[PDB]
Amino acid sequence: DWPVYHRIDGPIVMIGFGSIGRGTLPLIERHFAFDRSKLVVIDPSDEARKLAEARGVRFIQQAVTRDNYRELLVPLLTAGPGQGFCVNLSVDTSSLDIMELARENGALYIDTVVEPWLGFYFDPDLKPEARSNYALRETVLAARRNKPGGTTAVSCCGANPGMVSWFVKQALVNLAADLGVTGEEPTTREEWARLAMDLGVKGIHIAERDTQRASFPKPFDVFVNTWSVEGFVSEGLQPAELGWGTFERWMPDNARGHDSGCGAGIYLLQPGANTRVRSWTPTAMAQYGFLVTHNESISIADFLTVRDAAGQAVYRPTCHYAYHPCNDAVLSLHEMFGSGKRQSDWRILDETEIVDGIDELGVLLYGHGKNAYWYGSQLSIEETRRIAPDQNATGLQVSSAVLAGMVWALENPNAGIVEADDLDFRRCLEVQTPYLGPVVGVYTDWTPLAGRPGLFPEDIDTSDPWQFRNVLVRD
Amino acid sequence: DWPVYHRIDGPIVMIGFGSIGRGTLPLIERHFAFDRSKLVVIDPSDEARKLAEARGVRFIQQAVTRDNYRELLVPLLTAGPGQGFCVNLSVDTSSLDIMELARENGALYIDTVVEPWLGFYFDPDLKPEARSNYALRETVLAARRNKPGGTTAVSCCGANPGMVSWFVKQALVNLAADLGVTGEEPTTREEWARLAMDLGVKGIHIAERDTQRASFPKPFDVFVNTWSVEGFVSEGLQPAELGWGTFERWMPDNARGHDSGCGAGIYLLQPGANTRVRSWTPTAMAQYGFLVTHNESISIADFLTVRDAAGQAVYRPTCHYAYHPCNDAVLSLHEMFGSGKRQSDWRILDETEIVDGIDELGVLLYGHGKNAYWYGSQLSIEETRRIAPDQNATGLQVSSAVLAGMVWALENPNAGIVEADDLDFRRCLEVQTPYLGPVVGVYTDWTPLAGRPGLFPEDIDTSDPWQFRNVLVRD
Ligand SMILES: NC(=O)c1ccc[n+]([C@@H]2O[C@H](COP(=O)([O-])OP(=O)(O)OC[C@H]3O[C@@H](n4cnc5c(N)ncnc54)[C@H](O)[C@@H]3O)[C@@H](O)[C@H]2O)c1
Ligand SMILES: NC(=O)c1ccc[n+]([C@@H]2O[C@H](COP(=O)([O-])OP(=O)(O)OC[C@H]3O[C@@H](n4cnc5c(N)ncnc54)[C@H](O)[C@@H]3O)[C@@H](O)[C@H]2O)c1
Repeated sequence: DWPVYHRIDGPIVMIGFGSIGRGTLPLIERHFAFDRSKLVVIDPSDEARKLAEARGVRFIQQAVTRDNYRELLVPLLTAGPGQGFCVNLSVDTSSLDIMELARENGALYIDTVVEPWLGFYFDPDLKPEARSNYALRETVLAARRNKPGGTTAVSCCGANPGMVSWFVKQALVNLAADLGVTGEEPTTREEWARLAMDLGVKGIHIAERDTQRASFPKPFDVFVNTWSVEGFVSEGLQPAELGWGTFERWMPDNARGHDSGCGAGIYLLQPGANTRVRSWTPTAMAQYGFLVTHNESISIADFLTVRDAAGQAVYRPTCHYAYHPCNDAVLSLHEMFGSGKRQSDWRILDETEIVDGIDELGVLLYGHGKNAYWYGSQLSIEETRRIAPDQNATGLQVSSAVLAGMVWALENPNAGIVEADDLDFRRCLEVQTPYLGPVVGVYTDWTPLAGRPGLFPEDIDTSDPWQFRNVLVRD
Repeated sequence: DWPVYHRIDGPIVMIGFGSIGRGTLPLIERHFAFDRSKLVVIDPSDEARKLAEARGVRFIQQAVTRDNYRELLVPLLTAGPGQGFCVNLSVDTSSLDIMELARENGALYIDTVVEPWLGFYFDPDLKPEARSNYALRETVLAARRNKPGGTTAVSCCGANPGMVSWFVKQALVNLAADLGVTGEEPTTREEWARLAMDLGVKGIHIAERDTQRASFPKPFDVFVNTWSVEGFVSEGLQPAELGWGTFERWMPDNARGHDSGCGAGIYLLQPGANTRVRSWTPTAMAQYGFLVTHNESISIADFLTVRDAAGQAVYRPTCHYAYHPCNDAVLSLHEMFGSGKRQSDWRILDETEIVDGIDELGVLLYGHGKNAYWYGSQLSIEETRRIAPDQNATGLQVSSAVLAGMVWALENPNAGIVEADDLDFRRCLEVQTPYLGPVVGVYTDWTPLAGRPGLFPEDIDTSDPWQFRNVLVRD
């Protein structure tokens, strides 16, 4: 039967019971020992309340806000007898503030995004840089510098960000092995960064193709997705953003850097969900992805940075999302951007509504001697239904990653604020893999210059096919 | 009963029997008196042959080519006893050469596109300008100058190009009434151009939204459309192209004009089916259209050009397509452009396969005192099935326009080479209207600057919402 990894000796407070909370709850119940009355879900939605009631779990129907979060969460997380676990799977709440509160009170913490308090993403007085995931991530890095060590809090540990950081490490090990390079696997950040440098990894796409399809066609004026519509649209309207590689020799006129922080990022002055990049996955082959900002675009590039003695970056990979969401989401973006406003309504596809498909999610490492290598999960909806309830394939990759991070945090409970890049990738993948379906590594000879130039002039760099100049879709 | 407009006494030579030929044949049989044995259908495909054989119509299984067209077509066109009618609904054939051959032999002629001989659309030695619909149309204008008058040949008389020219005239009449502009209805090209100028029509979109949906979801690696896949992809890979208004104050860096010809056009050095424009239809409301090149973008702008005594253009409207095809076609374009190559397979949706939807096809006249006015057809698939066989709503708008043009040609058989803009629009609409479903005029206060500027800096012209600078979507 299913492994029970650890006892949780305190309250389990799940903030948010949307598509990810609904998929994560059964995994927590399955894989951890605790008295049932220890678990409580907090979500303002009536829909969520009804589902929670049907699942027999405690539910508090309340929005967590800047004004109530201390009064609500401190008693809940400290109810005892020992250390609780805040499992934050919400929108509209501050990851930073909730994380800090959990830490101050000795509770473990995990989330899947650096979310801000409601109001931030559309605040007209914020400059684009301030709305970037680079800037949100810097608040977490600052919190870590301010209070090193202490109770473990895991930032951005879903499928992506999250699992994909573990895939990058496995992909690097595999690339080395496939070249006949043997020996000790890297242990330290610096060693991982040098492995990427030494292997000639110029950049990495988080290369995803969701092929899940519903039993009904996309309704007019309804945004359809396989996970948070609100969350997808919010990140989609943030600036396009990427970890920026040392090999790059061109950026768009509307690209901008940052004065401060880890140094690994640029952003573009346009919304990422209306920015296209040329990319590739094994099932899609060549496809457009949307250049939607993601925490790991920065965190992976930062993690794999090699600096010289003076502290100057001398190697860093480009890293960004290249997302092809489900067909109905593609249509939803075309509708939304074409209308200039959010649809009147939205819906998230339930497993009962999905007729077939997979969430093909992996990392595409390029520029090395074998050109490009994609490593990741090809989890299908049919396998999903066999192995975990109340979610689709998109959901299960995320919920199983939260499970893995929770196991890691319980096993390493004094590690301080950590990113997915800081965790033991082998342990995390050991926990997660039973929920990932086929996990495969595939080489390809495809590059962004395949078939180009066509019959129109274009600005391309034929000396270096994977340059962002060639990847970015431009007029 | 259905009106039988005229007897056709000579051969009826239908070149091509794909979606439009299949929809047009039954209308020809319905609306003209003739011995069925005088029909002949020419198409290279087995699929077409079996359909023709099922209708008990003479069929010749040949591709018409530059090498064979004279020897193949002349005996068919001249078989007698009376004047024949060449109904050209093909791909890969020269409209110009076939039209000239028909005229040389006294046969009436109609088509729905200025098609070139196979090889043109992908010829790598052609400069972009030479690949343009403007250039193709100029070959037709030159033929007309070289041989004025004579046997009628109707160029580009489908739904669009074709019908939409008649809609422009009706829309101008309606606007004049609604704006209280006095004067008699124009009866010459010069008078129509002056009316458009006097009404302050800055430009016109051919504003189309196809909402037809099939009973099966879009297959991976299959291009799906409601009419010619080959034809749509060919025009989609031609340069984006538009009739260019005198009111425009800006064009993109990759726009180009023409050194010769009617003077009415520009094109962009990028493919039209991967070029988006902000537009509007009554059912879509605000939407993206694709800026796919079309004959009428040039012909309507040219028709409505006012020149001074010296012959310099002092007024001309912008005119271009703003096409939102069916959702499966939108996905097909994303797939094709994302892959960098045509899909392995394609299919045209049959009425038996379509579950619901309309082809909302009209003209959006903007810049006048009531902002914007859309006039056109909202034909549904359900109405289509009630009134005509063997076609979907897209096909019926086209086949019924061909019918109208054929009636007009029989009633005006010595009018020379004519475009849809040259035909008597009321007679054509009188014939066509029974097949158009609801035909309506709708005003809107929408403009391309609605909601702008938003979250990011944009390169807009706030002085005039309808400038192309505001309409064109930048990547
Ligand atoms: N890293 C990844 O791989 C990954 C993947 C998917 C989702 N996510 C993130 O996880 C979060 C949840 O995604 P989802 O698909 O479950 O979203 P969802 O939209 O399905 O659910 C969000 C839930 O948050 C609740 N909520 C709203 N305001 C709240 C508040 N003030 N307090 C508490 N709850 C509140 C809503 O009622 C809703 O049930 C989102 O932030 C999303 O961006 C991360
Ligand atoms: N103006 C408009 O509104 C409008 C609308 C739709 C289509 N069209 C045009 O009408 C034409 C027909 O469209 P469709 O949807 O019927 O296309 P289709 O692709 O369904 O059919 C094209 C037919 O042409 C035949 N063909 C190919 N090569 C040939 C040759 N050398 N000689 C004779 N026949 C040949 C094919 O075998 C096929 O049956 C296309 O050129 C298209 O661009 C115009």
